[PDB]
Amino acid sequence: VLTQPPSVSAAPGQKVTISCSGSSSNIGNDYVSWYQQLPGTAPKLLIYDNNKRPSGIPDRFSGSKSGTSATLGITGLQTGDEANYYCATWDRRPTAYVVFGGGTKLTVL
Amino acid sequence: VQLVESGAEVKKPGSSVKVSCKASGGPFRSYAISWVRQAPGQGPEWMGGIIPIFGTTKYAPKFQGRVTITADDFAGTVYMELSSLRSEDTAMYYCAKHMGYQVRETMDVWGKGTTVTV
Amino acid sequence: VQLVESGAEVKKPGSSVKVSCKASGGPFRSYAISWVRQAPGQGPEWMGGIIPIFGTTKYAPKFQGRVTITADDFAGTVYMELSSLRSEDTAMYYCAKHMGYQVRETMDVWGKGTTVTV
Amino acid sequence: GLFGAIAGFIEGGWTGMIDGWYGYHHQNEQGSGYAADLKSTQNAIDGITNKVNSVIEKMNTQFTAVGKEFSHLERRIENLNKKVDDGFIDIWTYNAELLVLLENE
Amino acid sequence: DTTCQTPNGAINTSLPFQNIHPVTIGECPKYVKSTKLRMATGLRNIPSGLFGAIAGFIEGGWTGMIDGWYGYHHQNEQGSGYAADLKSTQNAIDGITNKVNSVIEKMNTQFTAVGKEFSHLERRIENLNKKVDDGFIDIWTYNAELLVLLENERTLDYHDSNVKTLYEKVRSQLKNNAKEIGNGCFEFYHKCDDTCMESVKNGTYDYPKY
Amino acid sequence: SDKICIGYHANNSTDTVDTVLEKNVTVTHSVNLLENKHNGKLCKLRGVAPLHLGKCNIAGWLLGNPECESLATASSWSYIVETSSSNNGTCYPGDFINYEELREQLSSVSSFEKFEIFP
Amino acid sequence: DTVDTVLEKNVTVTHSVNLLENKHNGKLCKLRGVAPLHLGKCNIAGWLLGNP
Ligand SMILES: *[C@@H]1O[C@H](CO)[C@@H](O[C@@H]2O[C@H](CO)[C@@H](O[C@@H]3O[C@H](CO)[C@@H](O)[C@H](O)[C@@H]3O)[C@H](O)[C@H]2NC(C)=O)[C@H](O)[C@H]1NC(C)=O
Ligand SMILES: *[C@@H]1O[C@H](CO)[C@@H](O)[C@H](O)[C@H]1NC(C)=O
Ligand SMILES: *[C@@H]1O[C@H](CO)[C@@H](O)[C@H](O)[C@H]1NC(C)=O
Ligand SMILES: *[C@@H]1O[C@H](CO)[C@@H](O)[C@H](O)[C@H]1NC(C)=O
Ligand SMILES: *[C@@H]1O[C@H](CO)[C@@H](O)[C@H](O)[C@H]1NC(C)=O
Repeated sequence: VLTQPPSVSAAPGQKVTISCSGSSSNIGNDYVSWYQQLPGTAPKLLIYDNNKRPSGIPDRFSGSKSGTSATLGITGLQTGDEANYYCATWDRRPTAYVVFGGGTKLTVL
Repeated sequence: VQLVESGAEVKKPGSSVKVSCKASGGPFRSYAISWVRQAPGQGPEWMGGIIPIFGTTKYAPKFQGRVTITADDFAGTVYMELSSLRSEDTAMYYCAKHMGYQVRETMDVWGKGTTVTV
Repeated sequence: VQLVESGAEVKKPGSSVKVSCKASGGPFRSYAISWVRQAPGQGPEWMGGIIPIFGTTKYAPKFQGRVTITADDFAGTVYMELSSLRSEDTAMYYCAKHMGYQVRETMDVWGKGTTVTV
Repeated sequence: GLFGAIAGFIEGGWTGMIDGWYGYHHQNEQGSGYAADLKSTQNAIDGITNKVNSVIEKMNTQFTAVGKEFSHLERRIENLNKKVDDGFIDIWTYNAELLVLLENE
Repeated sequence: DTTCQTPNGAINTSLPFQNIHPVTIGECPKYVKSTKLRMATGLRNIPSGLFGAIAGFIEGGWTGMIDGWYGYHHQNEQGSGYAADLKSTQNAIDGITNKVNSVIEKMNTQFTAVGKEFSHLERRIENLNKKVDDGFIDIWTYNAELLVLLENERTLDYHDSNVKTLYEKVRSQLKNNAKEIGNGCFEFYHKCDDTCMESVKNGTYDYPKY
Repeated sequence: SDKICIGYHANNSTDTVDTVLEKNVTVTHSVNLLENKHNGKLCKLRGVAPLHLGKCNIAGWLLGNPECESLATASSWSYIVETSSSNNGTCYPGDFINYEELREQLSSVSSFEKFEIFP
Repeated sequence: DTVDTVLEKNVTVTHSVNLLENKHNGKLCKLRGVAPLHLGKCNIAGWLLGNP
């Protein structure tokens, strides 16, 4: 199971980083995706293939992975970016299955 | 591509509920389809998915034994049925499509969802 | 293959004349078509030609700027239009077909021609 | 493609070759340049024009065809006439679309 | 409760053809006099062509590859195993689904079509109506059968070519560091570990290094 | 000496297809485009029941045959069903003028209202 | 210009031809030098019978 900090807060116009830490069975040998979820709406894909962005996502969202921990970075923080951010991976050893992160609440001031 | 689910469901403990998901476009698809649920105030959870042409189905070990995913190809519909329903099974349900023909972590299009209540 | 032209033309200085050439067989050709004129008591002169499928047109430097060659493929017709007509433009005109799809010196089939007078 | 040449081990085309479909590009001490191949291009042009002509000649030209009038006590024959017209139109539409779809491939 | 009705019974289906009754009420599939109409989507089954790859120099298929149509089998000091190829399988799946959708969309649905009644002094128009019905039925049956027959052959040749293209790619990558021993396998002249096999499969084999 | 091989898929399916060059070819996957199954019942069309005449026909239904007293209440339907044993039409011998035209006209009617034109 | 194939859609090609016509001039015009007969407010019965 992947673990993230429960909550991060910052002033608008700043840069924030959210960490997704797992083990060698989930993150250390497979890619990591990053999703964004707004209240009342289904999760929206932000990052795939650990650094790639789907069409329509602003440039200010970025991602990376270093060993067993992935990171998601948001610059130019706005009021509309206050949402829940999740990390997902394809755990595969006993029986492969998608695992989501614990969740991180990003609060803007 | 647009994914639309059925209406809200309110049932009783010990019952069985079958939900459906319909995708726009041609009846035959070249991408896998998975089912994802979310509890109130909780993160999303993944039950399982289905693969085109090959037809293999994969399920999570938590829901293994009481979830069934089928597909009607000529109607372009995918059904998921949950049995031995309990109190904790109330949740918010989505059908999500993948980028390729294999089940993976990358779901790029999600539906609006439907609510299941006990 | 038979190439036929339109009727005789008598016009006025400063006018514009459009002539046509029709080839027998299938509407689509596999050979280029050129236009050749002759003055009374003089040798033949070459204006330009058109290439099948690609549609590129080539013109001689003497007639460059006042000659236009087009083709109607479904009707199997080739049009050549001369503008800013003058006194010396009176001549005898032919449409000639080539052996291949490229414009070259080898024209193997010629039409009867038409006369243009000012 | 079925033979793996176009967009296969030859990834892209040349905009510098203007006088043909297939050709060569050479480079040596004297200099570099393109040059089209004439025999293969000529054979391809012959084949393609033959195909287009064959497609054209198999569809004959429509002559005059106007409608008819029926009274209020002749609904069965009116319905039969309408059915015949619609059936023929559908058949010919299907034929044309299928022919184009196959010949492109 | 139904949507399509025939004098013999109600039909509950989404298939584009039926052979129950020419008379229908509602939204019903097209009627053909056929008995079998099956469209192939996979390759030839050899559990144990125009391009000579399937059942050619590769004599049989693998039941150990379950996640794809074409792939590799490797064996070295670490161990052996199968692995499907994703790009070719994805392209083939796209093409096959496109073909099936194109076949489906070209045959429009059948609406209400019931018979007529004629008296004993109206035999000519009755015969004309019967002739029209029979002619249209025959034409559509012929069209459906011919379409299926041709598309099956095209699909089989498609798969046969897709196998050979991958074989040629892998052969080109392994110019002189491997030996061609037939049956679709190459034997390495050096030690190819797991990383080397991964690089071979990915498409970025380092020829000068080895 | 380390090896790599290229191959294809195979399973235990037994479905066969027909080709213009060969018959009964076993393939790994296939689909069926023909339907040949029904339920063998006359059933409602989108929530509306049909009109079953039974022993009567169109002439006996509209004229008011004494044997069709059960059909005097029907006012809406989705389609009309007749039987080969429908023989209660015009009891008094005679000719019905333009009967087939009346059938064709009624073949596109969904409901009517019956009122007394001359009390 | 793009063409459609049974295996793929919207394929850009170097050259192509169009086989369908969908343009007219929106007028009633003479057929080979002979003008039509326009009845106007009358029909065939009123034309032949001699309606006022
Ligand atoms: C509704 O239709 C039924 C038939 O489906 C009518 O019943 C039939 O009426 C005819 C009248 O000619 C009967 O034929 C006669 O039968 C007697 C029997 O003794 C025979 O002696 C005569 O020579 C003649 O054949 C016929 O048997 C009878 N069939 C049945 C099964 O009853 C009925 O009258 C019709 N009702 C109407 C028109 O209101
Ligand atoms: C695999 O191939 C892709 C294709 O471009 C390349 O980007 C990547 O670096 C390759 N990976 C390895 C480990 O060779
Ligand atoms: C093929 O094998 C699978 C198990 O691998 C089995 O479920 C299936 O019933 C078999 N099919 C036939 C036709 O025997
Ligand atoms: C194909 O198989 C069926 C069923 O066994 C058989 O009746 C038929 O004769 C076979 N066709 C040929 C050409 O052998
Ligand atoms: C082909 O292009 C047209 C025009 O842009 C578009 O409407 C259509 O959806 C395209 N077809 C496919 C299969 O994407």
